[PDB]
Amino acid sequence: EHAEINIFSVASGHLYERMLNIMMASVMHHTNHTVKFWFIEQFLSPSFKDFIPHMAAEYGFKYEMVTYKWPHWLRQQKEKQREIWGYKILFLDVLFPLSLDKVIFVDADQIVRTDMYDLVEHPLDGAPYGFAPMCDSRVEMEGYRFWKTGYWANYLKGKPYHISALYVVDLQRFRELAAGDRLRQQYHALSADPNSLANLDQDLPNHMQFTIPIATLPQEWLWCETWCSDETLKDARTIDLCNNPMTKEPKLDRARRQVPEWTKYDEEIAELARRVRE
Ligand SMILES: *[C@@H]1O[C@H](CO)[C@@H](O[C@@H]2O[C@H](CO)[C@@H](O)[C@H](O)[C@H]2NC(C)=O)[C@H](O)[C@H]1NC(C)=O
Ligand SMILES: [Ca+2]
Repeated sequence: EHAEINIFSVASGHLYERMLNIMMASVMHHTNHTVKFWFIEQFLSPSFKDFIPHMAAEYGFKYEMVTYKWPHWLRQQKEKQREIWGYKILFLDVLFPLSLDKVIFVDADQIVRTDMYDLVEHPLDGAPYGFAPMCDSRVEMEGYRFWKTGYWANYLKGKPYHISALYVVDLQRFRELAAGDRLRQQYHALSADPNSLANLDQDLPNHMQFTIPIATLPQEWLWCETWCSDETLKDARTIDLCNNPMTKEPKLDRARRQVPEWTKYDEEIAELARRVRE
């Protein structure tokens, strides 16, 4: 459709819905371009869906709910987490109208600190999608970078192992290449082995990057404390909260501690909620 910036996300649970409102507020506080948010409807709570028109009127954004049913032929995922990961990567060509030329996935737990139109304008050199690589800058976490040894090191041949927390999809090129049909057919064949695609949303594009190119985004597009150094935080365009296998610190504790403006957005959205309620 007509918005300059089009973002979709997936959220399941009260905690992720609370963070999704914060992510949306952070996008609008950093851009003057028109924005439309797209929601994978079936995982959201009724209260979240009822509150979105109030967020839209307060922050000045458009929105649309997409309800796409998992195709009968396509191998299902019994685990809700894996089903949600399937919705991130398997249906990019069918979730959005043919008129939409580009969409960006932003994780529900992200904090945006840049004008997202800079990602819309980032050149992809013919790639149907662009992902940031996993950071190598936090050196003390090298033992946990599973992609630097074993299966992935041999498979990648020096190519980056990309994180799936943020990605830009040129829907025109994605369509042109039949990337959706190709990703669903590879997923269907690979998923017959239950050990394959452990990190479904991330492993599938990384696996297919020799035939479905990935434009490797600048590292500054995605900063996560687990893999990225403190020194590179000042250059981060977006901040992602991702699992830390070494510390196992809780999600809300990480959010409040890392990002000074997280509490500001959280309190601002709670103030908007009290204003609408009364
Ligand atoms: C959105 O538009 C406003 C208003 O034009 C911009 O405000 C300017 O902000 C800079 C600092 O960032 C100030 O030095 C200017 O004096 C402001 N101008 C006015 C007229 O208020 C704002 O920067 C814009 N934001 C984005 C992300 O484009
Ligand atoms: Ca995340």
